[PDB]
Amino acid sequence: VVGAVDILLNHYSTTMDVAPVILAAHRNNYEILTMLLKQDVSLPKPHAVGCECTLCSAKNKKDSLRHSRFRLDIYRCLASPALIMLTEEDPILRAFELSADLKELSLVEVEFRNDYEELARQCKMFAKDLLAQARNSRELEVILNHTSSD
Amino acid sequence: RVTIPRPHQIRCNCVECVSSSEVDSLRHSRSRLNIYKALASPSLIALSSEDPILTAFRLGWELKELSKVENEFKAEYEELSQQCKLFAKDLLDQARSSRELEIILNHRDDKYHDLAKLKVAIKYHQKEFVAQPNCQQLLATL
Amino acid sequence: DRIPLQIVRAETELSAEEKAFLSAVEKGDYATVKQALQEAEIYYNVNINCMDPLGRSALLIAIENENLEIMELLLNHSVYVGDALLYAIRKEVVGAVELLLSYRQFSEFTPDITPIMLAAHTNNYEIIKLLVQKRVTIPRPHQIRCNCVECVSSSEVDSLRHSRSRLNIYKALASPSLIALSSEDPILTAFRLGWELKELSKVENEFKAEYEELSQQCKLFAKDLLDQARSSRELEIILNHRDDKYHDLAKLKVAIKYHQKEFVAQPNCQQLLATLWYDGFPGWRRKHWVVKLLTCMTIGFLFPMLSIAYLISPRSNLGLFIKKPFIKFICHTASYLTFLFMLLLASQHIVRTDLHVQGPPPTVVEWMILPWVLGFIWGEIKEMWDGGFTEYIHDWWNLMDFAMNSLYLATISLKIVAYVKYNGSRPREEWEMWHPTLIAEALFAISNILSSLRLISLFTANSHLGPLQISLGRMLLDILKFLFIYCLVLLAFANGLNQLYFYYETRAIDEPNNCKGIRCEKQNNAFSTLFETLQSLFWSVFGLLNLYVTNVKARHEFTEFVGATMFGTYNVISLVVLLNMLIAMMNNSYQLIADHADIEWKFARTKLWMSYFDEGGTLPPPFNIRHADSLIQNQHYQEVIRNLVKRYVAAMIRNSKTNEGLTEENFKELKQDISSFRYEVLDLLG
Amino acid sequence: DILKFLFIYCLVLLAFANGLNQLYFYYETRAIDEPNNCKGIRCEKQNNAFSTLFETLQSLFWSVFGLLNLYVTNVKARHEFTEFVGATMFGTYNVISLVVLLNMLIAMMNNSYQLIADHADIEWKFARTKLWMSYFDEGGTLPPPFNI
Amino acid sequence: DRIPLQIVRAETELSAEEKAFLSAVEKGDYATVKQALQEAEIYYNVNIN
Amino acid sequence: WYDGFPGWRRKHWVVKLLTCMTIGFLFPMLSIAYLISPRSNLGLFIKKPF
Ligand SMILES: CC(C)CCC[C@@H](C)[C@H]1CC[C@H]2[C@@H]3CC=C4C[C@@H](OC(=O)CCC(=O)O)CC[C@]4(C)[C@H]3CC[C@]12C
Ligand SMILES: [Ca+2]
Repeated sequence: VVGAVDILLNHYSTTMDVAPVILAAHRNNYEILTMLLKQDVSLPKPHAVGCECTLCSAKNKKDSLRHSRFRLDIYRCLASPALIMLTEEDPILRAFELSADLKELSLVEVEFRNDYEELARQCKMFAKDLLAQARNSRELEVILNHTSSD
Repeated sequence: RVTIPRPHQIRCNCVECVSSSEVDSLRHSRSRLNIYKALASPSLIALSSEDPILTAFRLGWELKELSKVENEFKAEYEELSQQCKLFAKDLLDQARSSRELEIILNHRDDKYHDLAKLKVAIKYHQKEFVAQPNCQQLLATL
Repeated sequence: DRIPLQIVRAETELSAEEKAFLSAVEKGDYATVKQALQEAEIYYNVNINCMDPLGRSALLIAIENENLEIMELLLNHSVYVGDALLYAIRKEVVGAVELLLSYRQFSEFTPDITPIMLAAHTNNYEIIKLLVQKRVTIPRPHQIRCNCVECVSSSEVDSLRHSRSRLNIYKALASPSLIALSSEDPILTAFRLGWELKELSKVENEFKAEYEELSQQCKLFAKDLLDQARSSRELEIILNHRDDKYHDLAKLKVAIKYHQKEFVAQPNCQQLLATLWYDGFPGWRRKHWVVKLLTCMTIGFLFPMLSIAYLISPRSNLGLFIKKPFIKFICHTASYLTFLFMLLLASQHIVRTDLHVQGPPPTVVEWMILPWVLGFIWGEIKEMWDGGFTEYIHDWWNLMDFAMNSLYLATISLKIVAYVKYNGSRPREEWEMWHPTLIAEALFAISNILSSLRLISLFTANSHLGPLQISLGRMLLDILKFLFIYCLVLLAFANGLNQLYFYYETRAIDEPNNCKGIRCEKQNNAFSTLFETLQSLFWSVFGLLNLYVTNVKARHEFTEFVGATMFGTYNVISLVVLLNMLIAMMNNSYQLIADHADIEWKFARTKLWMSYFDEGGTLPPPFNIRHADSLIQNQHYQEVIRNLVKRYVAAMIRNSKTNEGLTEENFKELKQDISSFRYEVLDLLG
Repeated sequence: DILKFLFIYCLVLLAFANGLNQLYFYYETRAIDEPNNCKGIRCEKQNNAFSTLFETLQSLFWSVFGLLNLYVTNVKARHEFTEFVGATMFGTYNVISLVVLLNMLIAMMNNSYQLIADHADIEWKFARTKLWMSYFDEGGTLPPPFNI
Repeated sequence: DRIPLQIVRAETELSAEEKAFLSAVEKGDYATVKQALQEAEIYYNVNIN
Repeated sequence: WYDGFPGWRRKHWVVKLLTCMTIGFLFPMLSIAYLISPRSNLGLFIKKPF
């Protein structure tokens, strides 16, 4: 609604402190995300499938399904073009790296492969689109000859 | 108060009522399909059936059998059957916790903890249900 | 440099005043339009009949926006209304009927389009009815090939115009709605028109797709009307109606004549037919598969009994039993199978006679087969007589039947020419190449193949085998086309190879084991003669021709290499290229046919079933020796048709409303409605 | 589907088998007469290929693979007409079987594989579950030690 | 020549008043519909149905 | 293309076949007439494209 989101702020459920952002990102709404991210937010980091401490073992014991859905939701958020644009210094590199991760996860989480793969393709497309916006060749050079390493 | 006539069992000649087919079989056939087309509505099964999943499983099978017996109108019965099958998968997909998934897949109409419903699904060749990602995940753990 | 851009084909521009008038008509501002209309009558400053760049005048803008009010305003004043009726009909805006009511040059419509034609082309039952209510007529399309018409013969004036005019007329006559509103028997009209349109498609190579589409439109219309039947009483009245005995599924027969496959394969039609086919076998469908199997077997085994019964006491219950269609099928198929079994027995020493006696007497098995053969032929006779040469010729299989029967006839004759003229006995080896007996044996063998292959016909009956047979039949046509191309390739290389090697032909005596040809242990003289070259190239396709056959004794290396090259290129062109291409062609076809396989199958089965529904049937070997009524029938038919049309028309309208997206024009209308309302309110409140 | 196609092929085989046997059975020869006392399509020099229906059926089957030589279509007495009809029948069989039917099978199988591919995973997983379930049970020990 | 076109299976036709009544319903003019009904109750000139 | 054979489209396939055959057979005749006297009716016939 945007207007409504504004009003509410003015005054499933995989979480609640960050669920607004997680949903917005899924809603891929730049405006709403801009509003929400105004207040500092910190999505939890999806621990890798490898962990075995209660960190994950306990959860994977209480509710494996929820845990899995939770992680997918975090990634579905992190892989939102809007969020990458707003929060990442180098949007392209993030898309490259995240696409790689979302693929690995497809292999690991065989159950939700299609989901994790769609997200990967989404990231790949985003980067292509951002390149498509180049207009002169000076820009192309800056982009294709830049490194994130000192 | 509303009621949908119960369609006679497949091949129920004993009932002379089925012997009405002699008169206006066309009507007989259409009327039957209409009844099944209704009993196979996801929403009706949801509102009326006590166990929506099991009802769908069973109805989807009967409809398949009818598809064979009623050579004509086969496609219709087959479509209605798929509607039922997908409905069951869709309800399963709406599960959010493992506790739920286990309660559903291990329920015995009437031991428990024997994945009774999953077994019924395999019996009724409910492939989509048995292949649902979350269901496959549980099985793997086992 | 910089290419300048100017308007090369200019046209008068609209005065600002005129431009405003048209703008108002588009926004729905009745007041301004009204004012301008009144002012113009005084100061003559705006050409009420002005036209936008796209050629749209005020009335046309109003019509498109469907503002009937502004339309009347314009019409009240003297606005040119040329072709306006046509634009309204196209937009399908009933209400613009005011155009019809009111009474007193760029057109998007060709000059031949009359109001009724366009209405038909749009298929709006309501608009068409309105027009039909007033005296309207559509020109009659001269029959195909009507050069005698002279007028049509006078197509030289404008072939394009003539062709278009014709398509337009047919595109109108082929409207489901007009057929429904104006035809006494809508179903037959669609059947006949569908046929004509198909034929026209062939004659008019160009415009073929259009004519074909129209034909399908007609074929669907008929199927759809049938689908609206709600009781078996109706289906009967419809399927048994005779245009003018009845109760003969007369209309179903006409449908087959006109190849209305969809109509025939309609579920209910099939259901009625099944009842008739499986008479005397209540619930043959629900019976267990094995149960049915046994019952079928039993019936078949008693075929001689049943046949005889009917031959003797037709009235007897047994005599009556054979008359049932499914039974005839069982009995008639059993008879054949036994005939084929007898054939097998003919070649198994059963009554094998000396292989050294020329002109042998007919063996016992042979005697037994005779009756069947004569019968088959007699049956075909009845087929041709009843159906007519054209009809009999139509069925491809009957051709097969013809060949098989002729071969058998020839075998019999040769047996006679041998029984007589060859009473002696000689070692088979001594027998000449054309000894009547040898030729007869060959012909019988050839027929034995055709007879057995005929069994494929029975596949149509099965729900599993039938569908496949149809698909195969379609793909076979493609193979035929390919064969033509291959034959040219084969001949091309055949000529070349014969042209290269005919110089090195050798005598059989010179050859080893006095064998000359490709069918010897040591293949030789493969390309020496054209006939052998053709054979050799054929067998090479299957890898049965060795490579050493491309060498010459004298060992002329150059010639040999050229010869091998030709053979090699032939192999590549045929096997690697042409063949793999046939596969591609067959594949494409398959997918295509696959979708309409059922309707192609059921149509066939119906024809088969309909064949037995006849009065006279008997297995091949055991052949041995008031106007008031019509009026009533027509009344009932018309009543049913009235109901079926009403149901159909309604259904179509529903489908359109629920399965048609909102187009841009709709947006524009909605916008105008809001705008017009706004202006009105603002004026009243202002 | 392949099975259905096979039925048609069989019918064709039977037909040509009956025909061929019908023409060459007049010219059957003894094994002793045959070189190396070998009679059949499986001898160094194929012989009496169409002499008997059983042999004719075998010969036609192997022809599908090109393992049947063409010299088998000639009779020793050398009756030209018969041999030609025989070769022509054999040839027509080859065309109908290899060029036509065989190729058609390819088309049919391509059509189905396409469809099956649409629902491959669900099918596989349903199957896999059934397998996994079988072991999920408790009555299970390997076959060698299965019996006490 | 020309093929005359007529309505073969004819059906009763709506009077002008009746046509207007139904037309109002398609435009949603409650007032006119209401009036037509009331008048029909009095002058019995339109078959509401 | 079909000038000289108006209605060729309407012509029965057999009829067509017949016409084509005759012309082809007489090809030498038509070929010569043209050479001798293009103006000759026969000379005119070969000029038609079909
Ligand atoms: C495969 C080899 C052994 C050749 C076998 C030759 C015959 C014994 C087969 C070949 C085709 C068969 C026929 C194929 C078609 C049918 C239709 C079938 O009917 C149905 O499938 C549906 C029920 C109905 O006919 O109404 C009855 C058996 C029959 C005659 C089959 C009888 C057995 C036939 C003659
Ligand atoms: Ca016949």
